[PDB]
Amino acid sequence: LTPDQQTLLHFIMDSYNKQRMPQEITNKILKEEFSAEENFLILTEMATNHVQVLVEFTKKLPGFQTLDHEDQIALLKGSAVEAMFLRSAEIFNKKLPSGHSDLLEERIRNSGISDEYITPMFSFYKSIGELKMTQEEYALLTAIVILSPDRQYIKDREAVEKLQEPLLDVLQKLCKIHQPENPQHFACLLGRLTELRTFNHHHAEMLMSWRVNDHKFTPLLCEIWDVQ
Amino acid sequence: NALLRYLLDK
Ligand SMILES: CC1(C)[C@H]2CC[C@]1(C)[C@H](OC(=O)c1ccc(O)cc1)C2
Ligand SMILES: CC1(C)[C@H]2CC[C@]1(C)[C@H](OC(=O)c1ccc(O)cc1)C2
Repeated sequence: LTPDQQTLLHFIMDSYNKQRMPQEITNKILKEEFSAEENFLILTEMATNHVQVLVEFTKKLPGFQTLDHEDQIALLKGSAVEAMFLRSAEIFNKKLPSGHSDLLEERIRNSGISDEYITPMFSFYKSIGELKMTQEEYALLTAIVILSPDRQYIKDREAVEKLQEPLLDVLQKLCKIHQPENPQHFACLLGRLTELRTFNHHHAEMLMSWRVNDHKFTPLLCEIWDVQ
Repeated sequence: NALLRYLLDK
């Protein structure tokens, strides 16, 4: 609605859309049943991808520059899993040809991840698809997640609050703009955030378990998630 | 955290 808001919305969308998800890598695993290790190597590339565009999007967020530098880091490390799963959901729902969900689930059981965690991942992917999430919502929700003022190691919550609230205000106007008949849409969105939050634990477990089974990561993946 | 610091500042 507000000019300050239309500018914010647009700056956020430009930045989110600039982030390129080359899909060669994905069409790789689609057309070929690789070996567990080689699948994992492909995952390592996808994960690296996620961190990279994460940081490229976060850099640009209006005001992110004005935060103390150790809060900058702390937001990044705290949001990476949540943001990475959101972007994964967008890719599942937009950048993959139809009718390959099961095949892709095969490929992921096979990468040394336990079913215990795969089942929740794809359910989340589908729940998002059922909301027919828009490009605005992906980008807003991503920014809202990154600028969560509730993260650990944040020296100055209020500064982060300041930057997250206008995002929240906008998102809920758009919910009402494009779905004035569904006043509850915004609340469903937030419920998807709560579900996102459960991946932090799953992710730490996915890593601790990969590591015990002799997988090696990259420096960078080790920094962001403190594997030491 | 030298690497994220590099990717944040350029
Ligand atoms: C579903 C996914 C395969 C996709 C979205 C989250 C994933 C679990 C994976 O990320 C890793 O955490 C990862 C970490 C280290 C590594 O060497 C490889 C992958 C990329
Ligand atoms: C279902 C999946 C686990 C499968 C396809 C969607 C996924 C979320 C994931 O894609 C990427 O993470 C990915 C990231 C960046 C990129 O350029 C390509 C794929 C691999």
